[PDB]
Amino acid sequence: NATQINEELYRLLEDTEILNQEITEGLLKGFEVPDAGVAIQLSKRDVVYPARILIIVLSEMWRFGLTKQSESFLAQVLTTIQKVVTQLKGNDLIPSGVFWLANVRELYSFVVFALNSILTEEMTDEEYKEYVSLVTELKDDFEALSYNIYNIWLKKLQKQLQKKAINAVVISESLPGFSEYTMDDILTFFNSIYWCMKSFHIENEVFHAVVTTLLNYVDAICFNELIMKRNFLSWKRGLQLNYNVTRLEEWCKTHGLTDGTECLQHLIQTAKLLQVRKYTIEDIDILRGICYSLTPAQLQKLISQYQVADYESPIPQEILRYVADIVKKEAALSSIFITPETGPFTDPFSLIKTRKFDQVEAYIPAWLSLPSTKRIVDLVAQQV
Ligand SMILES: [Cl-]
Repeated sequence: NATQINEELYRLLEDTEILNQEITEGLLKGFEVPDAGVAIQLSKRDVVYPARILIIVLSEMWRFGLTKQSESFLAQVLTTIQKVVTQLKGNDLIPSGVFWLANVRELYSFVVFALNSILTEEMTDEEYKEYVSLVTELKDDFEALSYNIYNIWLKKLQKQLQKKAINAVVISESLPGFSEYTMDDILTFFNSIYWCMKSFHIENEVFHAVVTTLLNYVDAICFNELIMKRNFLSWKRGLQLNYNVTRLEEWCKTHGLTDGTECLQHLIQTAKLLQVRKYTIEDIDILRGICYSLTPAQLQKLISQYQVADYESPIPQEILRYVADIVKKEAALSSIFITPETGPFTDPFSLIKTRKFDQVEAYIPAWLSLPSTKRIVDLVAQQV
């Protein structure tokens, strides 16, 4: 009976005390991410199950005109999701962050869809006014949420790289003995971003933005460490740096990026500088063309700090003064560090068309224990 289903639905939805607690503590804070990787085939419903559940609840509240209940519910949802992303850390950081990006994108896409449906197809006409106004604000709130959690997450990713990439790129020996975190750890990290985004059906533009931002970041912070080191830069260190950096560049090539080489140019060009001949004037003129991303002052620091090995010819004084003169020259034509980009960053989701919404069957997973929420979804499902 439609009326009995409607009455029961109505009482479930007006009882926001019980419902908000279920949603915020059980569904949102209690989220479980599905597995990601090469042999994994996830349906979209396994990835965005929290968003789809929220969408069912939300729309039922609107259908019954529980506009005040929806506002209460939504404020809790917005706060909780942002809070959840703020608390992400450790091994879970990449999959949980991508998970929440997917879900907030699904929510935002729904609201965009609902707003267009309201304006196009659709009890006081002044209540309708307040309604359009509510959904419009909700669209802005989810846009802000997406931006916020994208930036919160991306900053946490940068810090994990500040922690690992410097040791892996600059310090760890690709050739042990030649001269904690290794390039393998760095590759694992970027692979995890790749496979979580792939498996969780994330739009490729977003993958491009995230990884380009992080590669530029690795480039800046590792370069800055390298250029301060005064008893370290040498041919051997250059060969090892080459092997570390090339591995990251080759990963970029097989994982959809064509601009990875451009993001790593300061590291790549430093490795070259550390390896090529630095003995004649022409050597230096050639080196300048190879190192087109390095300033003369940077060339000078790197060259003047270069450490010759036993049986290796010293860099001649003639060449050191040539370089110093190129620096004093270009100075007379009016930092050595690269400023790391720390944001905030444009939300790459905001640049692409939203998910066109096809109405999907009411579904709520099995490990969940959400009595009211599950009854709502079951009752909605019965009306179909
Ligand atoms: Cl992973």
